[PDB]
Amino acid sequence: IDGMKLFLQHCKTCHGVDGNPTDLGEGLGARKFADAEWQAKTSDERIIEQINEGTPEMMMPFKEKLTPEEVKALVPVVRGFK
Ligand code: HEC
Ligand SMILES: [Zn+2]
Ligand SMILES: [Zn+2]
Ligand SMILES: [Zn+2]
Ligand SMILES: [Zn+2]
Ligand SMILES: [Zn+2]
Ligand SMILES: [Zn+2]
Ligand SMILES: [Zn+2]
Ligand SMILES: [Zn+2]
Ligand SMILES: [Zn+2]
Ligand SMILES: [Zn+2]
Ligand SMILES: [Zn+2]
Repeated sequence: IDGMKLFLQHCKTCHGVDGNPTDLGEGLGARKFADAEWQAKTSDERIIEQINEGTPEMMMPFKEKLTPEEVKALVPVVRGFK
């Protein structure tokens, strides 16, 4: 499982690789991942739940597209470690 490959396939269109939302992402309500305060206050579980369930009118759920292993592999990408 390549976490970054999954991110480029499924997430990049709203959350850019640099840790900054795209124009589309920001319009829907996304904020920066590249933020020390956000990273410090956000648990892995919150990240996993967000990928799994999304947010109505903002982010689609990915639970029916990705396995728990694949969702977990995305955590160190969101964290900025690749
Ligand atoms: C645009 C249609 C999006 C795609 C594709 C992905 N995400 Fe997203 N995400 C989007 C918005 C508008 C928001 C804000 C909504 C909210 O309730 O916070 C988000 C949010 C996140 C978060 C934040 C959770 C938190 O508690 O702050 C994470 C960690 C996140 N999104 C990750 C993520 C991943 C890994 C994706 C690919 C599988 C992905 N998102 C797709 C918009 C969009
Ligand atoms: Zn890679
Ligand atoms: Zn895929
Ligand atoms: Zn997709
Ligand atoms: Zn980002
Ligand atoms: Zn802005
Ligand atoms: Zn900050
Ligand atoms: Zn962690
Ligand atoms: Zn819990
Ligand atoms: Zn709990
Ligand atoms: Zn919750
Ligand atoms: Zn939310």
